[PDB]
Amino acid sequence: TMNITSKQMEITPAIRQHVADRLAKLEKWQTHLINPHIILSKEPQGFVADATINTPNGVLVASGKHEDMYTAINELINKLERQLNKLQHKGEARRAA
Amino acid sequence: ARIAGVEIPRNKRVDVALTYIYGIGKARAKEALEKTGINPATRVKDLTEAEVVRLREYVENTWKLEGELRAEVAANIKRLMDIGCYRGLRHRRGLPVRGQRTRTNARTRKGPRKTV
Amino acid sequence: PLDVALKRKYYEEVRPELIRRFGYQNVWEVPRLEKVVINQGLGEAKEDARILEKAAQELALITGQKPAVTRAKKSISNFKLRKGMPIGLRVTLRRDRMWIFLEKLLNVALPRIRDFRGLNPNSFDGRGNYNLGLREQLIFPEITYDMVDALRGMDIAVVTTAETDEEARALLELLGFPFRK
Amino acid sequence: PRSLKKGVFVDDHLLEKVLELNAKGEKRLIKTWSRRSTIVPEMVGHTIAVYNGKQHVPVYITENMVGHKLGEFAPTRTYRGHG
Amino acid sequence: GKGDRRTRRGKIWRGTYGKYRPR
Amino acid sequence: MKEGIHPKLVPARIICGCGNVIETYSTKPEIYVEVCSKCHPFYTGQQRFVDTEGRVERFQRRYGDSYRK
RNA sequence: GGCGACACACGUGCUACAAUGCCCACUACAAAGCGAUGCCACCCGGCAACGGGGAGCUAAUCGCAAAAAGGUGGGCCCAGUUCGGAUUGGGGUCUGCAACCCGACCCCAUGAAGCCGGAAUCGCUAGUAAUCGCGGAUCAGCCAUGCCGCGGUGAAUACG
RNA sequence: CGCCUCCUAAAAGGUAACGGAGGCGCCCAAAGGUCCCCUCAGGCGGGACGGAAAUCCGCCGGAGAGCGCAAGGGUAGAAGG
Ligand SMILES: [Mg+2]
Ligand SMILES: [Mg+2]
Ligand SMILES: [Mg+2]
Ligand SMILES: [Mg+2]
Ligand SMILES: [Mg+2]
Ligand SMILES: [Mg+2]
Ligand SMILES: [Mg+2]
Ligand SMILES: [Mg+2]
Ligand SMILES: [Mg+2]
Ligand SMILES: [Mg+2]
Ligand SMILES: [Mg+2]
Ligand SMILES: [Mg+2]
Ligand SMILES: [Mg+2]
Ligand SMILES: [Mg+2]
Ligand SMILES: [Mg+2]
Ligand SMILES: [Mg+2]
Ligand SMILES: [Mg+2]
Ligand SMILES: [Mg+2]
Ligand SMILES: [Mg+2]
Ligand SMILES: [Mg+2]
Ligand SMILES: [Mg+2]
Ligand SMILES: [Mg+2]
Ligand SMILES: [Mg+2]
Ligand SMILES: [Mg+2]
Ligand SMILES: [Mg+2]
Ligand SMILES: [Mg+2]
Ligand SMILES: [Mg+2]
Ligand SMILES: [Mg+2]
Ligand SMILES: [Mg+2]
Ligand SMILES: [Mg+2]
Ligand SMILES: [Mg+2]
Ligand SMILES: [Mg+2]
Ligand SMILES: [Mg+2]
Ligand SMILES: [Mg+2]
Ligand SMILES: [Mg+2]
Ligand SMILES: [Mg+2]
Ligand SMILES: [Mg+2]
Ligand SMILES: [Mg+2]
Ligand SMILES: [Mg+2]
Ligand SMILES: [Mg+2]
Ligand SMILES: [Mg+2]
Ligand SMILES: [Mg+2]
Ligand SMILES: [Mg+2]
Ligand SMILES: [Mg+2]
Ligand SMILES: [Mg+2]
Ligand SMILES: [Mg+2]
Ligand SMILES: [Mg+2]
Ligand SMILES: [Zn+2]
Repeated sequence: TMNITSKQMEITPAIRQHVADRLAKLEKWQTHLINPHIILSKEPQGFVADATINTPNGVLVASGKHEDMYTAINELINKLERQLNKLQHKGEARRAA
Repeated sequence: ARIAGVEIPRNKRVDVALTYIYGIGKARAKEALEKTGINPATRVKDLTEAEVVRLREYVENTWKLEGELRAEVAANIKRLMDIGCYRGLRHRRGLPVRGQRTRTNARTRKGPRKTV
Repeated sequence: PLDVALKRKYYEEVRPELIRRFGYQNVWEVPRLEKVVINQGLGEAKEDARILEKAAQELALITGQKPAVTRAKKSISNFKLRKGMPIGLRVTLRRDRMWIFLEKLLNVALPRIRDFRGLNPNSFDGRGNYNLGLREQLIFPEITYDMVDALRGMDIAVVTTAETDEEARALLELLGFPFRK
Repeated sequence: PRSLKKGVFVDDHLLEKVLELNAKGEKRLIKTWSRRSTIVPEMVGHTIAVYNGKQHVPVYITENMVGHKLGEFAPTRTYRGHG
Repeated sequence: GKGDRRTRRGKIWRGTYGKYRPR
Repeated sequence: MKEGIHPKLVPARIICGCGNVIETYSTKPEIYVEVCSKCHPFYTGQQRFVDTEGRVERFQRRYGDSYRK
């Protein structure tokens, strides 16, 4: 299933559940989210949310950064959505000719 | 329910068929037919009634078998679970007993996966 | 009637030891056998392959006596039980056939039972009758591994003129009934 | 297990207290950090507090538990499941 | 197969000897 | 007894493994069994087939005594 | 004492689900290495792990050492089995001051899942892939199915 | 809104209200005629799978069961099987 790693930090089951609820935005596209993996970590300037996810049509790899950790998580999602919507529709572009 | 309480398969050889008894493996298949002088290749369907009762008798009076072997194995596991030793606790939980790791695998003692 | 060993054992050995141990003043007071009732409560032949006749051919081999159908008193939803369904076999054994069946029961059948420990000593009526139940039917000498498909047991009621458990305990044991305790 | 050719191991320092109690008409609660020591019939009936790394666990010794080690009776991991 | 101690092939795998693999 | 519905009881010999022979009545004239009451271990006294063990445990072990006193 | 925990989840592997296979007995053909409280010939005891004797070798000499697949012959007969070897009971060996947590190995018995694997995904272009065994470092021992090497047998396919 | 049962209904019969409660508009080729046989529910104890209750055995048990369906009456010295 979905795995969450908190590198050199400690987090609560509540925060892990928030991440799972935010990753659920990707379920919109109705494609298989295969072993999604979120890495959470703290730089000196703020938090870093990493993610690697494979789908039937490719991989999603994105990194979000921000002072506020929930915002870094959201920036991660925004980058992941635009990658997934690309994987799902790019092949449609050259139907003609 | 011939010997020794298990209707051992015919059509197969005697050394094989004896293994279909709780307490008789390959090692005791070689043993029982050596004492009673029977060709281990002969099929159970071709045992002479003398060979049967000869093979039946030695088999039952020498080793603890089916029912009584099951009772002792249980009674040994029971008392381990009663003196409260470490091997006893692992039997009181279904967890493994011979030092194996449980972070992964251990599905024989645990059973198929219990989803959360 | 016939000359059978268990019957001869009742009259020559058992009756005197009973009179001895209890002091009966009348020959009719000493306990005796009334009947043995065997009952296969099959029930797995409800609306299922109600060709339980396979079992009827088995009890008839065991007893020498064609058993009789028992039918459902009422209907039972949870058992899938409609009133009047055939759900058992009861055969009543008296006189010579009773003696012949018990002779093989004690000598042959009971020793064949898996991991046999002896009959349940507390299974007495409270009023001088005994009841034992069996799991398989290969326990009896007339049933061989070939002819039998499924495993079916029975209930066995041993009825007795003794008025008390103690007297019926004495009669049965002296006949050869093995008791664990 | 331990070679039959060698002996039945008891730390000998724990064993001293066992026999000194048997003589005096035992007993008193024995504190030990000897999980490695075999139970021996001279110990039957006593109660010995066995260190599991954190606490000394008072364990009463009976007839049936003689071939074992003292550690088998003071488990070291507290665990009550998940959930 | 190789995981079966009670056979020669299993003893070759482990790297040991015994009744089922003599020296 | 009704007719044509009952298997006829005939004189019968049952044969156990221990040479025991039983002259009784049955619907098979000759029968073979693996065990009878003349040789079954619950019947024939405390015939403990294999394990007339005792226990044997626990102090039973006795290997050995050389630990000092 | 813990790092070896265990409702779960992923990565890497080992062994398999059998007949081009499994088992037994007999019989060949390597390379690279390691080895003076070390490697151990050969003898004896034990079914065995191993133990007691005891020769040789500062080692192109003596030893680990048998290579395995293969070859010969025999068993098995399509079955959860003579497939598979997990799990557990009982009994032993050895290292070690000490194998409870928490060692490897032997023996008896137990004989699980597994009938070729969804979405998805890895490797490999020639002595390669596949398959078979051997050695070494670490090391009292060993959880090595790992790693670094060594040879045996030996393919398929590439339009583009 | 017709029909059935009980109550109201004042111990014959009958007796009203937009009084209190329920049912019918079918069914059965046996669930009918006759002859013969049989006796319940329930409680306790005993009995493989088998349970509160399947089927078996024993003891007690006048009718509390049953009688296709409401209710009432009737009923085993049968109308019940
Ligand atoms: Mg996680
Ligand atoms: Mg955390
Ligand atoms: Mg990065
Ligand atoms: Mg958006
Ligand atoms: Mg067996
Ligand atoms: Mg381990
Ligand atoms: Mg562990
Ligand atoms: Mg008389
Ligand atoms: Mg009683
Ligand atoms: Mg009576
Ligand atoms: Mg039989
Ligand atoms: Mg195998
Ligand atoms: Mg007539
Ligand atoms: Mg430690
Ligand atoms: Mg670690
Ligand atoms: Mg989880
Ligand atoms: Mg998985
Ligand atoms: Mg591995
Ligand atoms: Mg894997
Ligand atoms: Mg592999
Ligand atoms: Mg080395
Ligand atoms: Mg199996
Ligand atoms: Mg299966
Ligand atoms: Mg097998
Ligand atoms: Mg064990
Ligand atoms: Mg250890
Ligand atoms: Mg197959
Ligand atoms: Mg394969
Ligand atoms: Mg695919
Ligand atoms: Mg290339
Ligand atoms: Mg292979
Ligand atoms: Mg190697
Ligand atoms: Mg090493
Ligand atoms: Mg009118
Ligand atoms: Mg009126
Ligand atoms: Mg009135
Ligand atoms: Mg009136
Ligand atoms: Mg009038
Ligand atoms: Mg009105
Ligand atoms: Mg109406
Ligand atoms: Mg009629
Ligand atoms: Mg009753
Ligand atoms: Mg009852
Ligand atoms: Mg029951
Ligand atoms: Mg009942
Ligand atoms: Mg009534
Ligand atoms: Mg109605
Ligand atoms: Zn006999």
